[PDB]
Amino acid sequence: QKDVTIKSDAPDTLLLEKHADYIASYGSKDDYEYCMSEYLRMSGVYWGLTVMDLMGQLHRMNKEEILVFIKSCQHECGGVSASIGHDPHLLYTLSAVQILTLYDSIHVINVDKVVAYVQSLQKEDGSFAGDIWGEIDTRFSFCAVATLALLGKLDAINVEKAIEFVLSCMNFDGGFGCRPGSESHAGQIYCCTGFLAITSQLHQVNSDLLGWWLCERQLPSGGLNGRPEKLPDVCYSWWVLASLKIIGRLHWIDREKLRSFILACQDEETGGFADRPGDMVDPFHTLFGIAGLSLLGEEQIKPVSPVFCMPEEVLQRVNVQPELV
Amino acid sequence: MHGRLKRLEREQKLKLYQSATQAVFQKRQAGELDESVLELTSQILGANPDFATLWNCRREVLQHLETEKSPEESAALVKAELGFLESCLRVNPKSYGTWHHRCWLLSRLPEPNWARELELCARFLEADERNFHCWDYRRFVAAQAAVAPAEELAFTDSLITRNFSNYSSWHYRSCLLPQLHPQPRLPENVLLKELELVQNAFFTDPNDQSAWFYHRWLLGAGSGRCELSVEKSTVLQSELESCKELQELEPENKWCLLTIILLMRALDPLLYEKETLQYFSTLKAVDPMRAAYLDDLRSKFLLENSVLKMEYA
Ligand SMILES: [Ca+2]
Ligand SMILES: [Zn+2]
Repeated sequence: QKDVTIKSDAPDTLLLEKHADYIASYGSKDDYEYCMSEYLRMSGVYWGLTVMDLMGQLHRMNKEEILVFIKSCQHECGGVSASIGHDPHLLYTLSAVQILTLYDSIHVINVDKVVAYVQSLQKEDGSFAGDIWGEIDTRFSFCAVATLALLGKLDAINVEKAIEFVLSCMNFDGGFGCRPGSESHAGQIYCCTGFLAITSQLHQVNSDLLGWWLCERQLPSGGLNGRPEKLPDVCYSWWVLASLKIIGRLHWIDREKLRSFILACQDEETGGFADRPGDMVDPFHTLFGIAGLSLLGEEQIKPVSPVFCMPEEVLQRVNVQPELV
Repeated sequence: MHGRLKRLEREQKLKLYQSATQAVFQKRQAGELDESVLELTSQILGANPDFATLWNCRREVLQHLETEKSPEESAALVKAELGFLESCLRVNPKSYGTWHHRCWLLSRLPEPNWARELELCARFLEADERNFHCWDYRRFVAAQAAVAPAEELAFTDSLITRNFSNYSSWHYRSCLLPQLHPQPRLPENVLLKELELVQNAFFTDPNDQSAWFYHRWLLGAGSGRCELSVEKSTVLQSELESCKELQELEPENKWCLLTIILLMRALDPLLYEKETLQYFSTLKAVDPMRAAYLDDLRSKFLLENSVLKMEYA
């Protein structure tokens, strides 16, 4: 019932060259939202670079500059921070490793230390804390195994205990939440199915039940929400679709309706995508719009891994391609 | 960021944020772990609660001051911290950092007023019954205070009857019921009481997708068919006819059509084969976005039917 209605002058074509221009210029124009989002800069860099690579435009960003920035974000404990002077966290450790993987530049950082850092954050029940202050979230289970998979070091953690924690987070509706007892949400479902793909445990997911819950995310507008009774948001065209793809149920979505919703979220003047038609654009939604379209089979965009949200050609290069359902 | 609809004061707020951020980091490198810090970060965390490093700084400061202050001074500090947290949650109740810092803080106190924390929860949940950060915190508080599964079940009932937006309260019930059961999926008498509670909900508001999701789980949580008791059989047949009535009143309602198919499965797959197939065609016409799912569901049931007929003597 809660839905957007798309206006009839909404973009209905993919504006690839504008999106590359928007990203290539981003953080160049003291900008307010730039300044203010410094706490997630490393992930912001990952979003920009990955989308540029999916569009074949990676070369237009600054490799040398980014490698030095990453190197300067690794702390003595081995963890990576969002930006210089900020504190290390598993979120930004994953983003940095994803970036270095895109650039085939992994030994820009100390890999042994990243591994020891991730290892140190695992708790007795198999969960992962995000950092030393102990916040537990299935988001961090995914960051840990995704980081380690990309580095070839999955054996460094207690995998069975990790699987057991994640499965304890599975709910009556087939979905997953942040912690045991937490309500299902597409973002968490993405993290947990991504985790179960990497660790080879997708047979423990009820694909028909979860797939149903996921495809019921699609509203009459064609857009997807993250949980029942919420507004659609273009980034759920990543969280929900990637999960559906991982569990073999991507065809349970109406693909043309979602595609029309994603394209309507483009800003035809500035480029970029907003969370919903007519809102302000940002690089986060630009990546997830474009990545969503790639999952739907868009020819102008490179195939994207539903597990790692990176070009599949990159993961083929490092030989890390989990089997999906 | 989200929900941002398509200057001068913005440039002044930024220069103040930058200067204070600047100042906190210098103070931190200098090892100045003091109340001025707390003052500086309060100015930033208020508007910008996802700046995690500044929560870490507050923690480093509070940790340090616990050593080099008296107990009464330390107690005054934690009370100030609790007030600050509450004012942050009023402006932004959906920040991971704020809720986590509140838990960190409460976990290290000896003795926290947990009943006060449960009441904070009830207030935030009146404002937004779907706020998952607040339900997570409530589960945290209930565990720390050893609140019984039966008390929380009583809390969920008030929430489902007083208004809709019930997905989070039904979810909570699905976790609580197995607990006061417990077992090593639901006993029949418990299940029957829940079927009655959920069926009230969906005839009160047939729109109301949360009760239908919960009801589908209840239909699978039984000892099953055919160990169908005469009471459960009767209950499910009466649900079937009530859904058919609702179908007349609301012919565009996809949830009641799906539920009819599901109930027929629960009752007798082969006996209702013809009606089941009829219902799929009506459903696909009513919910065409789900056509692919519905064809796959129907294929699964038709395969199950084939297996049921091959089991014949
Ligand atoms: Ca370049
Ligand atoms: Zn979004």
